[PDB]
Amino acid sequence: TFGSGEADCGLRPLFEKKSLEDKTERELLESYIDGR
Amino acid sequence: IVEGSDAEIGMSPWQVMLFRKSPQELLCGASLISDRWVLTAAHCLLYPPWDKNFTENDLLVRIGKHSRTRYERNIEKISMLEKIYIHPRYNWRENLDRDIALMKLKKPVAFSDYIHPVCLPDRETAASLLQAGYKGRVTGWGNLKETGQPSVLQVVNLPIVERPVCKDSTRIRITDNMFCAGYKPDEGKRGDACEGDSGGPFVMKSPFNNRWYQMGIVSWGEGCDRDGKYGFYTHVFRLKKWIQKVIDQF
Amino acid sequence: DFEEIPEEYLQ
Ligand SMILES: NC(=[NH2+])c1ccc2[nH]c(-c3ccccc3O)nc2c1
Ligand SMILES: [Ca+2]
Ligand code: NA
Ligand SMILES: [Zn+2]
Repeated sequence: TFGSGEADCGLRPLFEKKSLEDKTERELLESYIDGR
Repeated sequence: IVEGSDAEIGMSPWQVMLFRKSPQELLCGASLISDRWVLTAAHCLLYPPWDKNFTENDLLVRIGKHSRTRYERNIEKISMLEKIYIHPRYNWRENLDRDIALMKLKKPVAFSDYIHPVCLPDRETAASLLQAGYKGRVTGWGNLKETGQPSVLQVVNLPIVERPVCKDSTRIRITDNMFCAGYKPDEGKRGDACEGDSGGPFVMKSPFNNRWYQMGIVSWGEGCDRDGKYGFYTHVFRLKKWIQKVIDQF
Repeated sequence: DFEEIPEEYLQ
């Protein structure tokens, strides 16, 4: 149940699910001092 | 959102719009956390100082939107509420401490490429991502300036600020149930949520499992994007036990 | 400035 949510939560059909990035998420991942 | 950009289609599929039936107007932002539960800020529903006390029957929840004023036929869903739960210790008298509320939808919503729930963080995710300097994203159809409104959903990414700085920017008492975000005067970046954005989500993207988690709820701020000030958000994880309780009890 | 929505959602 919560903890995460509906099991399938946080993944967007038009982005993550298709392996596509929105134009500013990289800004976020970079502030975590390299998210890969 | 001040100094934000237009969102892309399907960027924030959990973004919800609290709309009032009469007059028909945008009340607040909210987020889809399950197919039957929406999370928002309690001051959007109850704030006695200004005589605000909405009930199920005065609100509509619109999900899957992009455009602020148009009924996006075949794309958005409108749900009615079954129940509204305000946190029993929501402090409207002093600093909007525990500004959180849950709303149960009359019927479940079906997901689509435009409607999908956001995840709520667990102790480990809270710990590793809620660090000053990390950026989060806020979305809403709120004002564009302090003193106009946008045609579509706006987005802005703000860093979390160290708690000392947050306390040193206001006279208001900050509790451990709030965090603040925004840029310092000496950064050369602007941005903030603004009126009309209350209730919406502050989310972060986990670099471990690629999911978006909602760390905060837009709660308050003094003006919009003023230099020296920050925006405050309700700390979702600290209130998560209350969330779990009403969802597995109701 | 909000466009009307289907009567059925007011009730
Ligand atoms: N600057 C900000 N970070 C901010 C965020 C949400 C707000 N919500 C409001 C607000 C103002 C009047 C009535 C309701 C509100 O939620 N001001 C706000 C300011
Ligand atoms: Ca991984
Ligand atoms: Na500021
Ligand atoms: Zn899905």
